[PDB]
Amino acid sequence: SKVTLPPHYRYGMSPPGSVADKRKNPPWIRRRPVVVEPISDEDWYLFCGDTVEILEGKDAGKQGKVVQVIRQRNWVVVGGLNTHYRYIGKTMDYRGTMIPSEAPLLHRQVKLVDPMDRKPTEIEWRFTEAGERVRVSTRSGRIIPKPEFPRADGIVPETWIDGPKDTSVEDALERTYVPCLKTLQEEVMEAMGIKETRKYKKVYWY
Amino acid sequence: MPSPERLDKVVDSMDALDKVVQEREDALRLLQTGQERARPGAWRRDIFGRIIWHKFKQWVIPWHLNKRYNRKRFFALPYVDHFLRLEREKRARIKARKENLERKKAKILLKKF
Amino acid sequence: ARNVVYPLYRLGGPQLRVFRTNFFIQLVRPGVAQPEDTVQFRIPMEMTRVDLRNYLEGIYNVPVAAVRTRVQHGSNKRRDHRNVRIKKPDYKVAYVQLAHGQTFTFPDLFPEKDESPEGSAADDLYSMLEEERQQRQSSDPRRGGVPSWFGL
Amino acid sequence: GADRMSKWTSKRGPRSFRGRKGRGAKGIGFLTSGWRFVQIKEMVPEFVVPDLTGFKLKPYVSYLAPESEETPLTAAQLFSEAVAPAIEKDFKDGTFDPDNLEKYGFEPTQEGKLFQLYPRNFLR
Amino acid sequence: PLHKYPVWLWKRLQLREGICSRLPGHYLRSLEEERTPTPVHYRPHGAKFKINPKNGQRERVEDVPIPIYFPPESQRGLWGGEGWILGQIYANNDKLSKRLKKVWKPQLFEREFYSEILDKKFTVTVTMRTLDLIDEAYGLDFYILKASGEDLCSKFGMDLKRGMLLRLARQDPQLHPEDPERRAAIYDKYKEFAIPEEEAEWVGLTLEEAIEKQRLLEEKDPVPLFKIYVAELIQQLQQQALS
Amino acid sequence: TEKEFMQHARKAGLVIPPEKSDRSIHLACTAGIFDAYVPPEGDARISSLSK
RNA sequence: CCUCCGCAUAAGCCUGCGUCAGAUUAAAACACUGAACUGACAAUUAACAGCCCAAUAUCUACAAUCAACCAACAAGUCAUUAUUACCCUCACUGUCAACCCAACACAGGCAUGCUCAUAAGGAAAGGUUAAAAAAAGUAAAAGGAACUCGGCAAAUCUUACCCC
RNA sequence: GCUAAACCUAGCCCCAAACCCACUCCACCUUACUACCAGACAACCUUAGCCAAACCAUUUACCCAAAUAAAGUAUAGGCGAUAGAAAUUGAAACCUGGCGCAAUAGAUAUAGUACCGCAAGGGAAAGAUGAAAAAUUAUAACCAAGCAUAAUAUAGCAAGGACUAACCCCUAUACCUUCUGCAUAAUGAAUUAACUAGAAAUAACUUUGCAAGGAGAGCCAAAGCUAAGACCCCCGAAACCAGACGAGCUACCUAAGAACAGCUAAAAGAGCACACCCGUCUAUGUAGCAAAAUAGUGGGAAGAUUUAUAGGUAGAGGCGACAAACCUA
Ligand SMILES: [Mg+2]
Ligand SMILES: [Mg+2]
Ligand SMILES: [Mg+2]
Ligand SMILES: [Mg+2]
Ligand SMILES: [Mg+2]
Ligand SMILES: [Mg+2]
Ligand SMILES: [Mg+2]
Ligand SMILES: [Mg+2]
Ligand SMILES: [Mg+2]
Ligand SMILES: [Mg+2]
Ligand SMILES: [Mg+2]
Ligand SMILES: [Mg+2]
Ligand SMILES: [Mg+2]
Ligand SMILES: [Mg+2]
Ligand SMILES: [Mg+2]
Ligand SMILES: [Mg+2]
Ligand SMILES: [Mg+2]
Ligand SMILES: [Mg+2]
Ligand SMILES: [Mg+2]
Ligand SMILES: [Mg+2]
Ligand SMILES: [Mg+2]
Ligand SMILES: [Mg+2]
Ligand SMILES: [Mg+2]
Ligand SMILES: [Mg+2]
Repeated sequence: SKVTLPPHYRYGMSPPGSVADKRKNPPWIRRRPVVVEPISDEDWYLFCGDTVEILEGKDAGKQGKVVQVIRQRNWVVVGGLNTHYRYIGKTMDYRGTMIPSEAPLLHRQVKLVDPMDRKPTEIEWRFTEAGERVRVSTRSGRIIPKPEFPRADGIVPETWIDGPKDTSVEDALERTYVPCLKTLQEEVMEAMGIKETRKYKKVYWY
Repeated sequence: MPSPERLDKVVDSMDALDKVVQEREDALRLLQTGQERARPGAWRRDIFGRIIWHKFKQWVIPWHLNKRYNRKRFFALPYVDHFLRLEREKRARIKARKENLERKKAKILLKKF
Repeated sequence: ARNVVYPLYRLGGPQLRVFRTNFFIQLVRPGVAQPEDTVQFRIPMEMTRVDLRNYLEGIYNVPVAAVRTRVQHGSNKRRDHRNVRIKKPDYKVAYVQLAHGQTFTFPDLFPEKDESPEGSAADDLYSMLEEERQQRQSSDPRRGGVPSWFGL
Repeated sequence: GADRMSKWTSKRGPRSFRGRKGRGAKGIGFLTSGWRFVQIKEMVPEFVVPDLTGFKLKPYVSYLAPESEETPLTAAQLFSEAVAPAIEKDFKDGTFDPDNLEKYGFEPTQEGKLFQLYPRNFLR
Repeated sequence: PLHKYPVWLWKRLQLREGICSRLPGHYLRSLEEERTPTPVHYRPHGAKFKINPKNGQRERVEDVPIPIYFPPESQRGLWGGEGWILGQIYANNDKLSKRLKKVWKPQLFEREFYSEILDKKFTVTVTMRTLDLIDEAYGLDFYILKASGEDLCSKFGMDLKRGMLLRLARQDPQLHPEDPERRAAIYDKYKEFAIPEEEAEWVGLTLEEAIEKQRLLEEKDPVPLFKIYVAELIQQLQQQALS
Repeated sequence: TEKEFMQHARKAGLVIPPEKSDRSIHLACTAGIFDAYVPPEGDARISSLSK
């Protein structure tokens, strides 16, 4: 759950909590770290779910969507575009089923595209005076909303069903606390009918 | 395990409940007595010359006649100043080397990018 | 409760009562042979016999007759990569017994592997893999080594 | 040589060391002159377990519960919520006296009642 | 790396920190004064320039002190400006022999005095120079009150000085009623000093004792926040009502 | 006098994408064919225009 | 076949030949798989020895050695009284092992009880031939220390003389 | 081509600036990592020593207040190897790097980890493909010391002259050094890769610049003054002091315990003899089982005997039934 990562750990697509990650770089090799661009959290404009465009590569000028983002090394993948070829099932007597695998790209090679004309355009962070903070274009002045992407919880609230050990909503938001000058221990003692006649004598503290 | 996240969920729920009840107890103590941290104590210097927070153990007999509490010394004595100075110099070297590392990293970032 | 300073009791003071306890018992299945009345638990290092009796008779309300506990010392021989011993966390197992002569066994939480729902992001890949395995494994030793793709 | 990196448990000393070490168990009594233990019933932690019959609250919350902002519960909020209305009520009429404040919950000392806050007489 | 302040300024830094900075100004000045004592074990030079023989050229001469040792018996009793000299002495007063070590010890005479300001007799192992200074100062109280802290070289002397200063400042009844003329004459005899009360309590105290006294004066149990809260509440309601 | 051999790897591709992850695989084909076409038996005999 | 051994107590790191998968590589002086291993499963529950004793004043010279004759000298290993107060009671440490100290799985060393050989426990030999040399064991036609500075392993069983 | 060779980053040293920090709950002075009970005694002290003067007994910068000239001047000094001021003009606040390096270098450090002793303490190598290891692909190979591919073929410090061809023909006594004389049978060496050993003043030499003046205050000068270049090794002992540690093996002492079959028992610091304490001799090995072993021939074995537990006596000393014996091989 909470494992301490090495100070110079290499992020290679696979999450740190996996068998392939422990097989790749086990805690014994301290290879050369890869210095990445020091990008802050407020300037990160591209998210996960919006459409992007590959600048250059084996298939430049093509569109696609992002399914996973990496903030440690600025690695982003495209939904089945700049991909190669490998094999999934591999044994000692038979192997096949060639399934393409995506390749990560950098932020300098990925530009956000506006859905109005489907053209590459640099997007800046212009703080709106209404209250929220969205993304505003530069040469076009257009606004690009945040793409709706499912959270990591793996469950949507539009069809959630309360189980046996799941409470409702009308009881969790019921105002039942009464502010007073009584401790919880004495309150739960006097509420159950527990009484006490003797007191506590004098004691020192040193 | 079928669902290991339920354990962590219950753990964080109980931790939040403990934090809430501790905050309530601290607020009530400040409204009544007005002193933070229900564990009493004072800043005392040990033999090693380290400024630590000594916690009271709550005894029965007082301290002016106890046999085991009187054997617990609380004075620096002029022979630990050199060790404290050496520890300060070591920590200063650590901080200077950390600052040098940060400056080298900044220079590498400005040179490559 | 554990990791909590207990108040010093004076001769004639009030009853020491705890509300929100900080104990976590674990019902572990016995490894060796045990009778039908002896139940094995696992209490933390800061728990005695009367405390376990009160914890079992206050919450679960289980009639406990006798409690016999002992300390278990974890292993300490496993070496890492830099030649260093790995210390395992210790625990204290219990051996409580029922009072009214009742019986208790340890059921299994596992023999129920009858699950086959709709799988699109997991079962589809396995179905494609098994279909490819069934369609590809068709070698012919009479060919010698020529590929079976050219229809000529 | 013997071990040094390992901690001092209760399986290292001879016959004269097994006993006074222990595993940090809380004592509930003392000894006498006949190798006996005098257990006091007022020293064992008594677990107070309330009834759970008519209690309609599950340990897990539903996902349909709306979220809200988080803020610490300081002493000023509790004061302004509890003592402020009573003080305003007794002052708006004409009977407030700054000499006595024991009728609002304030205690000048902690040696009067049982459950003291600063010395903490209760366990947990 | 290097340090910002020298090694002989850390005491001043700690005094200017926080807990040691709340001390009064007169006490800090008396502690940082540091004045050389009077020559005891060596005859000081007359003028700053001395004409040495063999050559008719003037040269500047200086009187250096003698590193003497102060045992706790000196701090307990009332000694003069002497003590233990841990020096070295040659054989037959010649440098072409053997350099031996010799430690001189002062003479101790267990006598008995009588202080007029305190009206109580004390048994002090007095020496000879102290008796000579007492006879020259015309009494013991004058010798205690006139000599500064760098002349007593003892804690009992500073304690007696502080006690006499407090007795002369507070105007507390020394003896007893039914005869105030004696107390009036005693107070009039010692009138050329009269150190105020706020400055006489910090005379002769060490650093640790001064820190302890400052902590005891600045103790103050934490006032409950309920009083401050109700005070702010009543102030706010008065401000919103009177307007 | 206390060294062993490292390099512990396997030559087999197991399952690891869908084991606790939020990124699926965007394929570009399928397994086999949808329905097997059945040519006529007299295809070689009637290889002309029509009949 | 040996038992000049073993079982317990005392001292000692505490999990160190139970199961499962790997046994492709890695430590067995070679193999099976396991006293020179990786991860998971849990052993040992006290009644055994400890964890000890409310004070004020006072009291305790005729040993042990079957202790009954006798006999001593190194003159000795064990005990209570009056008063005050105290009727809550069974908590804690370990119960595994083929194990310790000597760099080791070493022909070295370790305190007491038990049958002084038994109901404890183990194998001098991997196979092939009988080279020379060396070490450990039985005896030999005649002499029994005649070889060696000296009775130097050895078995018979051995008296007298001198110095210290 | 196997063994195996290179792939840069944790950062490492000193400057300028800045003064740098220490409780989330529990445990930490007794057997620290221990919740709970009745003598409160615990610091205030010339450091020494090595070396040098060819020994050494006086002496020998180290002393913690910013530069320099005075000045290494008066002075102190077995008046000698050396040490060394003062009086005096004076001393321009603020700026983020390496004509240093990249794992045998640079802190020892990924670390004060393993390991050694009861103890203080000593204390070492580590990590290399790649944009995509969620690309287990097919390549990039080629160089040192060791090997097969591909053993020897008579003769000779391994070498030279040579011819149509390796030998066959002739000549020829390895390397640095203390030494007159060394391959000598004197010293060192198995190779490869990394590392390791001439650092500097007064007085001298040469070349610019200025000049009876030179020189960025101070110093020199009857052709001088300033600046630059040029120059003087490494490793290897027994000894002494200061601050801390050891009687768990061994010497002695203290308190409570245990051990000794059987026979003759003359009453015994009696005898033979089990277990036990020590080891006079033979044989085996001296990189062995063992940095002190294996059987008997051995002495004692009711006491000047042995042993389990706990404490004390430590170097200008402890102890000693006196071996200069022992004080953790
Ligand atoms: Mg057992
Ligand atoms: Mg050995
Ligand atoms: Mg058997
Ligand atoms: Mg053989
Ligand atoms: Mg014969
Ligand atoms: Mg002969
Ligand atoms: Mg013989
Ligand atoms: Mg010399
Ligand atoms: Mg000057
Ligand atoms: Mg290094
Ligand atoms: Mg190193
Ligand atoms: Mg080669
Ligand atoms: Mg020839
Ligand atoms: Mg050479
Ligand atoms: Mg030589
Ligand atoms: Mg010669
Ligand atoms: Mg030679
Ligand atoms: Mg020679
Ligand atoms: Mg040689
Ligand atoms: Mg001893
Ligand atoms: Mg002896
Ligand atoms: Mg005898
Ligand atoms: Mg005998
Ligand atoms: Mg002799």
